[PDB]
Amino acid sequence: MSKGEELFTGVVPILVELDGDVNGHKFSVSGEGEGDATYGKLTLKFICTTGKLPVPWPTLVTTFVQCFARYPDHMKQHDFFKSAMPEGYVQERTIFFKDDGNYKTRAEVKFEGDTLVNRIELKGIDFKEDGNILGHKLEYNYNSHNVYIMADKQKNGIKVNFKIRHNIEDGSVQLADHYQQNTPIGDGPVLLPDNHYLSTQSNLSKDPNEKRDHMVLLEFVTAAGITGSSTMGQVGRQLAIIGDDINRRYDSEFQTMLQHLQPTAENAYEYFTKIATSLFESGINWGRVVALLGFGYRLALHVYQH
Amino acid sequence: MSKGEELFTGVVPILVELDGDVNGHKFSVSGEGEGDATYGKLTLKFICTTGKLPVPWPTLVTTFVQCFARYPDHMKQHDFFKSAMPEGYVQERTIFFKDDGNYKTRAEVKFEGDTLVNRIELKGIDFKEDGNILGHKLEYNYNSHNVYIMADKQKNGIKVNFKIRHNIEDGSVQLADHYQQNTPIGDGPVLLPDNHYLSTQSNLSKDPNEKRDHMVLLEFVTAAGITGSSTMGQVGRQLAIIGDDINRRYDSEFQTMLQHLQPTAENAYEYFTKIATSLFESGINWGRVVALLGFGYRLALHVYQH
Ligand SMILES: C[As](C)(=O)[O-]
Repeated sequence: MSKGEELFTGVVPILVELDGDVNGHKFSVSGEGEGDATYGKLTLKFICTTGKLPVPWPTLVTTFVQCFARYPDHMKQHDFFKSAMPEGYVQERTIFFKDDGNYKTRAEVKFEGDTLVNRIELKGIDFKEDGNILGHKLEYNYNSHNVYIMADKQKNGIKVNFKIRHNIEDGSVQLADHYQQNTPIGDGPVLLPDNHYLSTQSNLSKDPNEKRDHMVLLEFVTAAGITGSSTMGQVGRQLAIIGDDINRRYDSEFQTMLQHLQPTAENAYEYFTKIATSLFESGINWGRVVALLGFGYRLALHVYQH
Repeated sequence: MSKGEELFTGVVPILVELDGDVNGHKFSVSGEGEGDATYGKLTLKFICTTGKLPVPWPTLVTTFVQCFARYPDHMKQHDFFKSAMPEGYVQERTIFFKDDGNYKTRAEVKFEGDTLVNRIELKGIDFKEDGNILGHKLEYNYNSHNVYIMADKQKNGIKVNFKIRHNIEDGSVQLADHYQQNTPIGDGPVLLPDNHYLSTQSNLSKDPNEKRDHMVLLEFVTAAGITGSSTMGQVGRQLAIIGDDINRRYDSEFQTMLQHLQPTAENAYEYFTKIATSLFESGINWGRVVALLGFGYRLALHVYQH
């Protein structure tokens, strides 16, 4: 584990600032909320302080603080985001919108007193005015995605990528390919993770009281893709219980089958093939494949002996 | 072996009587010939003693003495038919002609002096008037079939079934599904067999000197299915019955194991290795190796497809 992990034991208040320029359109956004890393829960409201948002709100969702992800106990040595605190880290992204323009972003995430703050710059270029983005054709919703993470040892951080699918109004999808890197601000030791991912569920809503153009954003974030030793041990013990049952119930049967069949080494493969064929001609399912496997095994045991 | 087995060491003379009713048409048939169980050979001539046979001769072939089957030496303890002699046995059949009527038959087969006699009653119902049986559309020939035999421990006899394929003159086929049971008449000890079959070749011809409506029937009958390659069909059927149990009993558990384990393609082999290690730490036997293979198989399916 790390020391920064300790800053996230409770609910942490969050502030966000963003300056944006997409195809020459400028805009600013301010955000507030709270993060609860213990339960991988994130609550945010954003207001555009410069008028109407010039791009659809959903395209800013990935841009609008992965240090709040819930890491299971067996994966806590892979939480780079919290290990880099409180000094913080820099988050850089390039987002390619298929058949359209791209965003580039730079963001500083660090503590300021008790508050986690995220200052962001965004420059978008090459967007078609008829396109999904500037044409405002995206639906006000969000799908779940996996955020895949790798260590970037030469840069003392992590490399990240994922592919967002934005629902479009006619029923189609607009892809946004995210390439991301996160670099520590402090000179202290951070944690480099094994490959894993963040599983992310997001929800977009409105504040009925809010006069400005805005977005209410709720996110659930959980680390996964690494399975602990306890689960592997557990599956192993299940298989053993199952294997002992299979053995007690069927071993002598498979043995007498081979006794009657009297295979030699020269006819084993042939016998096996023909047997597999009349078994499977009434159908194939998982258990039948397993019976054929146990038969194959006993067949090999049988020819190997003698 | 048995004592009744010794009644068949040489050539045995055969008499057959049949009284029949199909859809109200009555008729009688008398038959004579010889059986030589030593070489699995059977030679019979039948005369309709009431005029023209109201049904095609091929449909009566199976009804017209399996104690003449050649049982190979390594299988003679599986010969229920001969173990029941001379006291004899009762053979009952229901024969379903697909898309047509059925035959019901009862037959007593026993020695009387030096002669093996077979007395039979046959009743057919629900036969279509223009159909293949009453329309006399079967060809005068016969295919080879296997007669599948299993013990019937509560009835102290055997259960038997098979499916005959009758060639029809227009080029189609008429299936005749046989269900059969054999019950000892005497109180002597009979042989109850393991599962096996009789391979039956038949030929139908005429006597050029016979003016009455008649059939000459030659049959070759040999038992197999106990040892060697002839066991392959049964082993497949066993595996299918077993595979289906394994599937009913464990398919869902293996699925919930893989879902919880969340293997990726990149960690699949490692997870598998670790799983194998905690399984085998309590021991190895055949059933445990089978369970591991079953897990491995479903695992390769899960990752290879995603
Ligand atoms: C499962 As199949 C099409 O080989 O009977």
